[PDB]
Amino acid sequence: CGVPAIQPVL
Amino acid sequence: CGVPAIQPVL
Amino acid sequence: IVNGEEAVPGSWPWQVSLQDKTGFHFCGGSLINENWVVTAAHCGVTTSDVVVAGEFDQGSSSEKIQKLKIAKVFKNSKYNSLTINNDITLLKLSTAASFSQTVSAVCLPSASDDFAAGTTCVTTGWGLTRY
Amino acid sequence: IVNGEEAVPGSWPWQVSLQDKTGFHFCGGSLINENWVVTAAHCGVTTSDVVVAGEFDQGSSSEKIQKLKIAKVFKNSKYNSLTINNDITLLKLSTAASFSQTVSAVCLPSASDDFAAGTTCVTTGWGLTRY
Amino acid sequence: TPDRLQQASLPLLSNTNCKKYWGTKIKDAMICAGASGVSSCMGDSGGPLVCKKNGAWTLVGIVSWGSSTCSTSTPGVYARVTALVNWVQQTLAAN
Amino acid sequence: TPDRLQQASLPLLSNTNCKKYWGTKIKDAMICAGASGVSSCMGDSGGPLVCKKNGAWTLVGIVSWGSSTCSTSTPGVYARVTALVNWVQQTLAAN
Repeated sequence: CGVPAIQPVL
Repeated sequence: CGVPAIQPVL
Repeated sequence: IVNGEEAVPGSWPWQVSLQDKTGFHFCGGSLINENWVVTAAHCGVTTSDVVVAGEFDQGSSSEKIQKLKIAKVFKNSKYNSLTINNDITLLKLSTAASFSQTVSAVCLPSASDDFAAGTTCVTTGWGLTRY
Repeated sequence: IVNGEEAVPGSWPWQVSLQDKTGFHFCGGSLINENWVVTAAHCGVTTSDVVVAGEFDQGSSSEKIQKLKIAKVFKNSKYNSLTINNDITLLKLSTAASFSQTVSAVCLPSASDDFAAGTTCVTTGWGLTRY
Repeated sequence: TPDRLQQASLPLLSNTNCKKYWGTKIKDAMICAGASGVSSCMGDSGGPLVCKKNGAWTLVGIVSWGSSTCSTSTPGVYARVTALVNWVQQTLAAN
Repeated sequence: TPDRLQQASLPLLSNTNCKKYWGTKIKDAMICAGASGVSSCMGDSGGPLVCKKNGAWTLVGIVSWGSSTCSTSTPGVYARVTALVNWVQQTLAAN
């Protein structure tokens, strides 16, 4: 859980 | 419908 | 209801109470017949909820209440949760209500029926009396 | 979200959209696994509602979205509709979500886990951007 | 919340006049009543707004939203049943 | 509502400090965040409030209620997940 394949860009 | 057996007392 | 008065017991036979399984009163409803209850879509009624008919004093154990099961929830699909517009939900009961002296139906108006501003109507319920 | 920014597509894989049968987006949710979705109890989700996963642009027809059916609605029975306290509802999907690169689960914290005031977190969704 | 059922009389208002309090929150499927010294409050939602017509009570409004305080000087907002009854009649006939 | 997904960062606040805006509306199972130039708004309800901890994102809040205007200077109110997770873990294990 919590580790998306496409890293969020903040 | 709409004619209750126990008349509401307002 | 803020500033209301206690009703005559059984005088609003169509008035029902929506309770969750904890027995907590969270919304009101109206019986339109023995198998259908009208409430607010925003009440968020689920089939684990129960409809209580013929009740007056919610802290009374000697009242002959009818606890009815909910078979299905029909939220009007025009209901807008952003604006709370079209805030109507129907509930299909699993178990027909037993119409008595204290359990009856309200009439539905005509799409055409006219309720003039200034007319005095009545609202009922078990909502807060003070805030 | 007022003052937000457009997300990177697929960067919030747990984010879902609750739509009614009209196809209208009325609430957001989060996937906790392939069979369970967490939302707000006040959203009033019914089994006629649908959960859309892996979506970014709601006005796009070429996205490979997953529309999932709702089997059952579990509203926490401590939910208080008067105060909106305990505003959590779980949804059991009829059809398992297919975890992909754009469809995943968020982690749940520990009842004991500590989130200090001042910490910077992130919220997402398809809520209004202006009022 | 009170344990015995409560009642109150309250006048109906026009949407126009209602917009003076609420504005654009008022929709065509909404009907205001109140601002008369009483008000529906939390827990009253989903309940009845009835009007006696031709001798019987008829549902004209469903308790919706209003003042966050239940102020008795602001009008309550109820679902306008007249605009939703074609849906109820269709829902009952199907199921 | 926007058609593409939006995001925003926002700080968490203590319930105490939160009560300065909201008061008693704030309950033990509520958590505030925001008042930082952004705000959740209508349609965001039920969605995520996540915080990166030990490298992964974890759900700390569920979009609940707030400002009727979505004012970016008032804190949003989210369901505090830490106080509700024992219920989710019980619900999943039963069903």
